Amino acid sequence: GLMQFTLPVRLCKEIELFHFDIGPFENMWPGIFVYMVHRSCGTSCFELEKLCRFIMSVKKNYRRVPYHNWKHAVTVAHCMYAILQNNHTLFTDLERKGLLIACLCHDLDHRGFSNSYLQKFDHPLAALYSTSTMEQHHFSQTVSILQLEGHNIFSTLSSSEYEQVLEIIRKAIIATDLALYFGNRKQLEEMYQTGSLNLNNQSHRDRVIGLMMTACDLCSVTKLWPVTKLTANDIYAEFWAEGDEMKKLGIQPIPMMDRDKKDEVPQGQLGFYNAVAIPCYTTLTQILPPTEPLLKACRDNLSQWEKVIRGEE
Ligand SMILES: CNC(=O)c1cc2[nH]c(-c3ccccc3)nc2cc1NC(=O)c1nc(C)ccc1C
Ligand SMILES: [Mg+2]
Ligand SMILES: [Zn+2]
Repeated sequence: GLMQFTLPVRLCKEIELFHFDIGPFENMWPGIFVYMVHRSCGTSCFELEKLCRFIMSVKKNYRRVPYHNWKHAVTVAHCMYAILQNNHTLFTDLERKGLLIACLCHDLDHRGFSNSYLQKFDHPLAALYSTSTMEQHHFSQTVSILQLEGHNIFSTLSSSEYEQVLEIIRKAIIATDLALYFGNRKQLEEMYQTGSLNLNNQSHRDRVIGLMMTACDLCSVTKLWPVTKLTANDIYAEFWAEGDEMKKLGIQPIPMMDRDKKDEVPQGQLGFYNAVAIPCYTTLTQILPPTEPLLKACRDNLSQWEKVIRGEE
């Protein structure tokens, strides 16, 4: 009850900023996450005996892959933390509880391969869930860990509060399927421009929570340049690995994943910032003005990639 977590001063200050990096010390990430729940939700939201055992179970069910790892789960969780703290009064008690757990769980038991690669491999998980394949799996694995003796961090919720929080988490994890992002942003775009966006419309909060999740999951591109650049290596190490496995199934992989076309990479970063990253945080900024620092950071980094091409690094 009376046991706060307390970070070193530099972390105590930087963590509140959007562009904070959670650092190379694995053992401090659970403290960081727990810190963010207490400040975001209340000291009282979850039993600490139980939260700690849910954290360490989730930590274990992320694999040792180059990008889609435990450091991603906490990084994404942190960016939602920043969004929630800068939009204090826009979100229910339940949404703040469910959304931080969603982000920590959003990529559970990821193997470093796209939904596309699962379908062309004929992995079983592709037979079991035709669309948003990894994403239905991640939610699945989330409800597993919630149901281990001693891991139900929600058991003090009422029947119907519990039913709402599991429904928030599911939509949130499904919304991380980038394939559904493009359609979701467009609807939110029209709704904000035609003035029809209504945050008490539940189907509308859903859409907005969808965009938030996309923005947190892409937040790699919203860090200072040297974090963005070094993360790109991790992202591309999975992509080229999947390309290698595409080639083993006798398919030429798309250039994004072909290690032979590293040269074309800076240009592929341009298309990505232009087609996905910039729009995402633009639309987010319009709906949630306090999230403008993400948009600014993303633009600074688009500008760093333009330099990489122009020979200037
Ligand atoms: C949907 N589209 C994308 O995700 C994309 C497409 C690309 N095409 C090329 C490319 C390369 C060499 C030659 C031609 C083309 N690089 C690409 C990188 C991409 N994404 C990320 O970097 C990326 N993806 C996530 C989910 C989080 C962060 C990042 C930073
Ligand atoms: Mg994912
Ligand atoms: Zn992710």
